[PDB]
Amino acid sequence: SMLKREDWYDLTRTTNWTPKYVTENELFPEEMSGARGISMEAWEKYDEPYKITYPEYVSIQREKDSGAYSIKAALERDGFVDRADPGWVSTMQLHFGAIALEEYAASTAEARMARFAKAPGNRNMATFGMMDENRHGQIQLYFPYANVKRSRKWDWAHKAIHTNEWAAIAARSFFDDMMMTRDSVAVSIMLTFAFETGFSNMQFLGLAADAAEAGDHTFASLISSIQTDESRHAQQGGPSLKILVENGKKDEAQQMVDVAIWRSWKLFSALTGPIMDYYTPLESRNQSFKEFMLEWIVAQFERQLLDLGLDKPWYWDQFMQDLDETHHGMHLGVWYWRPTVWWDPAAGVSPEEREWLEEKYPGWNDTWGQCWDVITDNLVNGKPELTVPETLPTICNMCNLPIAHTPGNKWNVKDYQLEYEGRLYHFGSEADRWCFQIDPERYKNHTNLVDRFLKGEIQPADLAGALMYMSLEPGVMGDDAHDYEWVKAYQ
Amino acid sequence: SMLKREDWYDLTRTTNWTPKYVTENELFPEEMSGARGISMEAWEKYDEPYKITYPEYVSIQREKDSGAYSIKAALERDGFVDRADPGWVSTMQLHFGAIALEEYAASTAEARMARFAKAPGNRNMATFGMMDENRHGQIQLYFPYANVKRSRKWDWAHKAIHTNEWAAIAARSFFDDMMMTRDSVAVSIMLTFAFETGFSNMQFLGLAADAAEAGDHTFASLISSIQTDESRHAQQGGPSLKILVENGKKDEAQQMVDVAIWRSWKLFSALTGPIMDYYTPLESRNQSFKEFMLEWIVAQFERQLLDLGLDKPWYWDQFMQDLDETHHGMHLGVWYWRPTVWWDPAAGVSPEEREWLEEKYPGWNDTWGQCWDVITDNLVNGKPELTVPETLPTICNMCNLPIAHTPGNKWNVKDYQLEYEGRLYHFGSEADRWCFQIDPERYKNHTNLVDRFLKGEIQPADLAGALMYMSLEPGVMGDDAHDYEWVKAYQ
Amino acid sequence: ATFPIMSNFERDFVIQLVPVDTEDTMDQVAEKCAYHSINRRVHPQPEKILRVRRHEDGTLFPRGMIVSDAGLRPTETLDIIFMDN
Amino acid sequence: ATFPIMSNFERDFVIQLVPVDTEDTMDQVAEKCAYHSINRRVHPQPEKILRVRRHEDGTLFPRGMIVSDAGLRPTETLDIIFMDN
Amino acid sequence: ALKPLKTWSHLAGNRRRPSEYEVVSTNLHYFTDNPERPWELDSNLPMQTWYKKYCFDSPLKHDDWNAFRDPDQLVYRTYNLLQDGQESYVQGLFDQLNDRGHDQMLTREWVETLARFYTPARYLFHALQMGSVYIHQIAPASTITNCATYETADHLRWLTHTAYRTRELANCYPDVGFGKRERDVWENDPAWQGFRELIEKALIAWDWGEAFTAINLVTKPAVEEALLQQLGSLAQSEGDTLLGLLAQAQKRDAERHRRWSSALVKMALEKEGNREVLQKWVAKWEPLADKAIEAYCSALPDGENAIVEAKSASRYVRQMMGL
Amino acid sequence: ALKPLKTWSHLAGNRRRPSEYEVVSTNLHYFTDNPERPWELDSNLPMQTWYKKYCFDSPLKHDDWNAFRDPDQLVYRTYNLLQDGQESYVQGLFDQLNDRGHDQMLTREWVETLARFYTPARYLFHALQMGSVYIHQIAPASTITNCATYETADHLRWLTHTAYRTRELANCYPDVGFGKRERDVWENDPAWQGFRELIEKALIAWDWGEAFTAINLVTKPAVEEALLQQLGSLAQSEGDTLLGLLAQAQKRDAERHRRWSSALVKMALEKEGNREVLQKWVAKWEPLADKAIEAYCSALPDGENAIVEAKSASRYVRQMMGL
Ligand SMILES: [Fe+3]
Ligand SMILES: [Fe+3]
Ligand SMILES: [Fe+3]
Ligand SMILES: [Fe+3]
Repeated sequence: SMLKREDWYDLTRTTNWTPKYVTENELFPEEMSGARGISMEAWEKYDEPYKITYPEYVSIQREKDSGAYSIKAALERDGFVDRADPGWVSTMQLHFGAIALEEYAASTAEARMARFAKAPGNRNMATFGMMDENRHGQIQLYFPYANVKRSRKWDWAHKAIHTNEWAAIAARSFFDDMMMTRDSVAVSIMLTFAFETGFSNMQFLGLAADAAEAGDHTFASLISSIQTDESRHAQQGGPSLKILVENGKKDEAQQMVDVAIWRSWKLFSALTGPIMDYYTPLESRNQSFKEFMLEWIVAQFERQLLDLGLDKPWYWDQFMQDLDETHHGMHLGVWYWRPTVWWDPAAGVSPEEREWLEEKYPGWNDTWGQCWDVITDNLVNGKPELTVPETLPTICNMCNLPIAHTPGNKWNVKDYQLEYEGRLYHFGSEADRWCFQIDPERYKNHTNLVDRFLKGEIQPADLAGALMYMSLEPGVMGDDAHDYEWVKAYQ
Repeated sequence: SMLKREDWYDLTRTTNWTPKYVTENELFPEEMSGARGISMEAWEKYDEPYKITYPEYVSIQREKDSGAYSIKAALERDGFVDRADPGWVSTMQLHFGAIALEEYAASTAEARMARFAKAPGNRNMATFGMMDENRHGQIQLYFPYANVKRSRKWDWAHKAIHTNEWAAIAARSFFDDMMMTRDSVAVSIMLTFAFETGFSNMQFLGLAADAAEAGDHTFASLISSIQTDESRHAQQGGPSLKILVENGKKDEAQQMVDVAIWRSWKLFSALTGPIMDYYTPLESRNQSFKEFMLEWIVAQFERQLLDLGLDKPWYWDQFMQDLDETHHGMHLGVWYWRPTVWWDPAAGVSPEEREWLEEKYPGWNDTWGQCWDVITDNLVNGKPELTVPETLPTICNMCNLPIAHTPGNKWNVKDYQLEYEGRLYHFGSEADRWCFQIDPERYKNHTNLVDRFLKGEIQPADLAGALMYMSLEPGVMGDDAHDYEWVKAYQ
Repeated sequence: ATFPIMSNFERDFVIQLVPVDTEDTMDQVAEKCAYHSINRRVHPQPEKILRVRRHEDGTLFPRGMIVSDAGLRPTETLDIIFMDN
Repeated sequence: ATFPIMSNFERDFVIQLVPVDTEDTMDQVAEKCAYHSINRRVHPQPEKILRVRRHEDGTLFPRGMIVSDAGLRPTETLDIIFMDN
Repeated sequence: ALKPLKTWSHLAGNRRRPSEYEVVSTNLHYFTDNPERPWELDSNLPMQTWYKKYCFDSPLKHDDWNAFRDPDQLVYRTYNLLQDGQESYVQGLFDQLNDRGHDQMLTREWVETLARFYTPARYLFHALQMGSVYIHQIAPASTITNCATYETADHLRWLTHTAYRTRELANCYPDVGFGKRERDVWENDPAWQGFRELIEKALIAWDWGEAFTAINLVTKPAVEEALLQQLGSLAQSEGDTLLGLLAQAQKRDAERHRRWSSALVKMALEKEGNREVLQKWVAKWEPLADKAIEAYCSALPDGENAIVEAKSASRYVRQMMGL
Repeated sequence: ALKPLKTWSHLAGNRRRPSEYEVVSTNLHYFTDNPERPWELDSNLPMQTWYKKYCFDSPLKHDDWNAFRDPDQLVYRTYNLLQDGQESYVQGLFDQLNDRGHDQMLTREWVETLARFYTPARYLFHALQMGSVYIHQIAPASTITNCATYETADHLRWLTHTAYRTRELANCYPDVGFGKRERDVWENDPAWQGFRELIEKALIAWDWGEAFTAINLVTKPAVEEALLQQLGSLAQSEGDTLLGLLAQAQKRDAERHRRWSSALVKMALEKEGNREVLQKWVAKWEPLADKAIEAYCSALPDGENAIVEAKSASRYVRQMMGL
């Protein structure tokens, strides 16, 4: 006969002991563990709510790969990717480039907690977490690899995070700050609670439904399988946050949460938002980016925060207002600067798309629509050269994204500048500037792509020079995803 | 360490012994074993060329189901079946009804060899063979079951072989004769060599390519997985045939082969032939039924027969000629008698289909085309009642299919009648009549559906009565698969 | 008087069960057979006369000879052919 | 004499890097900024005059005042707005 | 027009939505549709007569044999999940005890006991495989067939373990005659003749109900208690840890065969007269099983006690079914 | 325009078309792109300094650490295929020896030996798990990281076996203190203090190369020879067939960790000065391993011989790497 899990599970995490040949602070250096003056004994109250053991893991995860790799192999000769909507192809090329190496890099973020957390249950769940992200990095390399012969773009599944292309820099800036350069407890909060529980878990659910709506069952099955791993390791921040709140550290806990939710949101509104509102074909749009946010992300945070004895972040009302704006800016930025990304952006501003936009966001045509009006006229009138840039946009020193916001009849673009130790910094929001001022030595001598251009680091110091600096050449440089087909509706 | 398979494999089939408490003839009754005066020792020369052992079987077959059932589950919500070409839906409804319970019934045909073969290697391969057909029957019930709510037709996956509908009777007539009512050695020859090696192995390969061409990856993966099991048990007749030829029984071996290839062909030309030449949409047709036969079935038989010291069957030249004709008749029969089958037959005689038919079979329009001309005129002119029958076709007493052949300008329909013990029998070919005369007591008092109608067994003795006798009601009774859409091309 | 025959109609593709009467002439046998072929899958030939012959040996029956006198086996197969006479 | 500023052009959606010259007037700063916005994503307004103001405190610079005299930090953000004067 | 149903028509109105097991296993034999002419051919063929006599005319009777359900609910897919795990265990034992030189540590005496009492089972296990695969092809319902299907595959599993260990034993003790001698021991050694007579006779009991009783109710319990229970305990006490574990692993298959046999006997006892039909068959075959057990176990060390225990343990199987 | 390639750009021109292992494992760390500022933040943060000091400045040097290849070529998918089979074996042992009452047959003496020498390993095995997972996060190439990834998961596998058997032992011998006492034995029993000192010190060796050497070349061979080789043989001779088999099953993981460690040392010896760098680290840690082995094995029966064998077997691991 076999025991029941519950009868022996606790012994798997009864692993703390009182070191004697080295000190506690040597074995758990505070810069790696982040125990924050809370004792080993108080950290042992950590109790993960989703439990699992080694033999259950290897059996359940073996069956996941069997299923996902079988689907991929059965569908591979059909070549769906060669007849997919090109907004869909672009969605995948963006996804793989931005995420595959960061999933893999996460495994190290998990390894940080596995070694350095004082909470023994955290150390073992993060060992499974480390295994999960090893899987995610690998499978998200093996899948796009099937397409390398289809186009170079697919090489960016591996190459992107090794470049200085500006979207890659924004990705590392986010990930290195949440998960690679922080103590174990901070990683549990900032990555697993704020970002994985808070955004990516629901983002992968939507992405899998979108892939099946587009007729891509390989990718639907891939994303869907990866999503089922999330909660096993995403759960790790909740218990760390309860311990910090019970032991007189609610302010520190609050501050980590505030920073991580804001920084998550800026990356998410730049890369997911435009996908939902512009790349997915009109008749496949279940809901708007803003609707997705209100239904599946925002209430969930409020409920988590409430259950944890924490508050809504100071910027919550601004954040709500930004749902009508931020991603419309990042889309227009990426489309207008399209040769600077490694996928083809879909404009998404046909007459029917613009009426959808107007229903979903009253005022869009009066604001966003104005810039697209000018761009559309130039394309109708054979001046395509006025639809690509001859300078760099200003970049935020925190999120490393363009500083952009409402244009047209309700102009509202602002720069949250900061002078600090003799240098002038630019920030795209009040919260971005605040992440910097609460912790200036974490960010001070970082330079964004604009900083580098201005300092002489990009040579030749011109647009062709900046493209080479970003590893971008013709064949990978982006262009309009439908080859300007939608311009016909305007003549 | 583990042994290598080859070092111990022979001991798995070193299982014959010299009975003493019962006699050899009691333990292996000749009517079940068919040892044919060839000794136990001479039967031990049996040597299957594809070897496998219990632990290899359960591991390799576990992974097959993991893959097939995973594909099915990932694709099920997409509901491909609701937008498939209706010639494709019909192809699957026919497939499941005709085959699922015969696959299962096969397991018993395998069990017959597992118990009764004197060749110990045959007994163990047939134990795997029994397992294989258990799988095929089960998985070919589980797959169509997903569709029962879509329409009654899908209930016929289970129900068909429990009815007296005429196609089901033709199916049992074939299967009961090749595999359910014969001695072990005869089953190895007649089923595994003539029918599985000779037809169904290549038929499932083509069917899987057609399903993927139609965009049905669930069904492509199902058929494709089942096909990979075939050779493990299909191999069993070759060695039985070598033993019979080496031991003075080449004439008996020849005769079993001649019967089984002819009877296989009549079922195959009735159910597969029309599928390739009429149900699969024009632009998906890789090759013609006749081309399929010449490339993938006929040369393969000739090569097998040669390697075995056997001859081409006496009817081989006739059989070649029939490739231009037989299935065109069975199609026209099934479409004209469409309310008597449980799927919707696709006419397949649009102008573009008829030019394809004319390229593939020069003379088609001058022959087959004549009957379709009359039918098409009646549909154009609003006399649909002249396109459904008011009598029964004559049925062959051997294959239980309609007696049909070349019509129009090269009329060649013949009945191979036989008077025998006071009763008149009808046969659709010279080989059908010959299968009866070489073994009249195997068939004598069987009655076909026509015989039964004429004897008073079908009551009320009219067409409505015959439909109820066949378990057919509105909702399952067939009609034109495209709802006569193709009549528009003629006005 | 009802008697079953199998009709193999000229230029059709299939043999069919046709009940006839032991008192029918051959002309009346052909008309009962035509009903199941002419204008279904075979074009009329109004310049021709339908004749009945025993499928098995090719014996041509006269138009006016009746089923009763024809020496047929129940279910016997009959060719129904187009002739000038 | 080359000096970098960030241009926040009225009714555009984005702030852009615009090299200007320390000897440019504000009028000449606005023209260098317009090049990257007017007829790209913003409609001309020929009845209006482009003016330059310090983004941070809202200080309006006169048309004729030069970059040299304006007290700007390198990379300072400038609003380029449509006025009657 | 007929409306689509929620399940197969033959299961409509079950209240409970049918399991995978029901969906793929029920009501599949079609030879039982026409008891006067099972097969779609002439009604006087030998195989028509065989099924009329040995299936339809069996004195073991029920109005609805298709109602039978395996208590383990096995289908092909779950059979292979289950047995693939059990073989990872057994194949792991083989591999790791070989790595350890387990066979080199057996005494010469025990090696000789294996040649006599262990390896010639390849014949008895193959005979059971023929036995249960006959039950498959003559039983009256597909759910009864399938239990016999999977039991056959298990009997082949036991043959296969025995064949593999025979070759490893021959490699380690090339002078003993492992692999060469077993046919002569099965044919001529008095310790095997009780079993050899029992299984040769049981293999020509063609009536399905009698085949079920002779193979599953009488022969298997006797074979399993002698060769798995008694030889396995002996193995373990003699230092053969491989065989003590192998035998116990194979006994899990045998317990599953007993569960379905017990369910079938339960279903049969719903009908008056069947208990007696079964008891009469048991009484004809039991004395052959006693002889089998006496000849084999008496030749083992502590023979008389092995006989007493195998006899009562095999009787206990049938008594708990209410026989 | 750039033409599509047949593989990833970083593997173009390999002659051989890249395996799955190469496609998913190579050249994935990006902190090594900018040795002056590993992370995309201010260059003076603590974690920038940690990686500069403990990764880039290690005296164990190579121009292309990304060239390293696991000789077992493990990826996540094949890791779980492999370990799922090995756990079907071990979990099958647990289940079937429990069915047999294996723990009831141990002598009181041996039960007391388990409480002392077996179950407190949950601490030493978790310490190794922390040890190899530190190697993961500070090593210079993703293919080196991944070997440490899968080795960590194995160390957690050994902890998990030990936790499970601790509870079964407590159920069978509730008076012994299984599950309650192990922390006090690990902290205070002289037989554990050589190991406890070795692993506490090794766990603060932050330099990646020294972490590799202290955990994988010196500590693991000593832990594996004492607790798996010597305690397992003892277990088997004392009638504990479960632990004799468990230990040997865990030793297969340890042999795989030795294979990749040996490959890495081979790659390091391509570079002048590295053999000496490694030998110097070995010489600093070896005396702690000797003490560990002496304190633990001397307290076992036949202590002095267990010490002699564990010492030479653990030295032999390193000598065959050319150290
Ligand atoms: Fe992940
Ligand atoms: Fe994650
Ligand atoms: Fe099959
Ligand atoms: Fe088959």
